[PDB]
Amino acid sequence: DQDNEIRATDLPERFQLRSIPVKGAEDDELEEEADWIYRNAFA
Amino acid sequence: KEYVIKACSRKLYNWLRVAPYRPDQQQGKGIRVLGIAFSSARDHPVFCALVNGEGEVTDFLRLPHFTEEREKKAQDIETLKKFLLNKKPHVVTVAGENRDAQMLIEDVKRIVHELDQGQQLSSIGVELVDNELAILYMNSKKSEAEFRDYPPVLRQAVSLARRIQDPLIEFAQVCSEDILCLKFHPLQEHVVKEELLNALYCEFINRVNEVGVDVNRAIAHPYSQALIQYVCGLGPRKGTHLLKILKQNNTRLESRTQLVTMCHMGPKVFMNCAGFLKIDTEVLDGSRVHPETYEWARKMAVDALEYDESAEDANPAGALEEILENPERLKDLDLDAFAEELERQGYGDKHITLYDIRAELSCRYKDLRTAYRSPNTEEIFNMLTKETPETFYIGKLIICNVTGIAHIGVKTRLDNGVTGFIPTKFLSDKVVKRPEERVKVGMTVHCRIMKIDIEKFSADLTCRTSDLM
RNA sequence: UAACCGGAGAGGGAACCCACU
Repeated sequence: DQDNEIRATDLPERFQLRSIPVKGAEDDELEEEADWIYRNAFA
Repeated sequence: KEYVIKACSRKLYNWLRVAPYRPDQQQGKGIRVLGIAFSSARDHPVFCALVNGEGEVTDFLRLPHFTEEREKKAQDIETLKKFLLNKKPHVVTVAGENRDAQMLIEDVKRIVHELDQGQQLSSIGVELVDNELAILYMNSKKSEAEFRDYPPVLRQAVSLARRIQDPLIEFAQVCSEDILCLKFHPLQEHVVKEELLNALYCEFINRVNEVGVDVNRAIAHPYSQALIQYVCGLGPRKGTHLLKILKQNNTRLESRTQLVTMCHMGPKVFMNCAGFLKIDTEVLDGSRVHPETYEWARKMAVDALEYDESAEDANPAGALEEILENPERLKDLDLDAFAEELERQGYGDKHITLYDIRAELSCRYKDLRTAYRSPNTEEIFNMLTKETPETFYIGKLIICNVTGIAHIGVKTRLDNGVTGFIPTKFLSDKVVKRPEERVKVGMTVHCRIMKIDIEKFSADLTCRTSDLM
């Protein structure tokens, strides 16, 4: 039913459950997300 | 919430630094662990469970005789002589309830050591083991499906034997839920524990990817099954599907690509788990060497002996097995030229990754678990008493029930079960008439603490009313 | 540096005869 997408995909199960709402991070978002994680990973 | 999860995760990482017992800290593989599980040690049935080093229960016995009886001091010694003569252990894992349980453990040690009752011809030390996870792993549903005839004392002895075998397999045999039944901080209930459960799962995945998992035990032993639920890329459904595949077609693993040759697992998912699946048998399939580094690890092993290759995957056996025996030559390999060849074939800066490839060629399937840590008194006290000395504080009033006089002193216990010795300075004697006016023998009396020496069976208890304020 | 015990409202009726104040 709902386990076929977990077991029959070419994506990891932990990787599926690590970006479940929106999957993947593109190339143009990569540097902006790196700078955002650099600003936000420092507190 | 962040610092509470950090304080909980520090205790989790401490508890996720597993250190089960091994033979001499290395006939047969493993140690024949005889776990003892007491119920009251007061003329109550105390159980023993001999589980071998392969991870399976082998024998069991009872012990309803103890030294209840007030004067027959060799009946427990005679019963332990007749039981240890009917058992072939290699390590004795004793639990603990009170300090009388420590005296019973000392009597068991006097029976084992003073008669060579550790192998029937040679003394083998009895190890003190805390019992907090085995008391909550004998009530689990997994321990209710290994046997349905015996009480929870035999399951507690079996849980102590399995914990002495491996604590990560116990953590890999409790659902995660069941991790939230072990408390490491007294403020983890007020905060949300969904991210705490995901951090516990992150630490379990970290431990499982550092140590590694064997697949030839997940199709034979049920205790060593359900280990793919914490592997990289293999979740609960993928681990259960892998176990169903390996138990439905009777599939065994002779290499790492057996789920790619038979179409059991995804290609990218298999490349994610190309350094987290290990088999007992190619030769670099029970290690972290991926299939894109097979002919580089084998090239560095051929270069580690100056042996000409026979189209090496297994054919140049002198360069491949003699390097698994001992490090043959590491001065014939140069990681600068290796990284330069990796920057023209392979296409990637692998210069310190080849140090890990060399470590896998030397001793593959290395375990990052720490060494076994023996109980050092505060670890013993916190284990058998379940109370730490940081909880008590100078300034608090505690009820103590006096039991015996030592010669003039006040020997009593607490409600938590800690033996406290109040000296004559508070009782108001040195050798003079004695402290009945201060406290009543047998009864319990509240007193203000002024010292914390619970490890050495000492407690400062002011019996004067002027010192309580 | 100790010490074993434990469970409680039962339960019927109809018919006839004898006797008491």
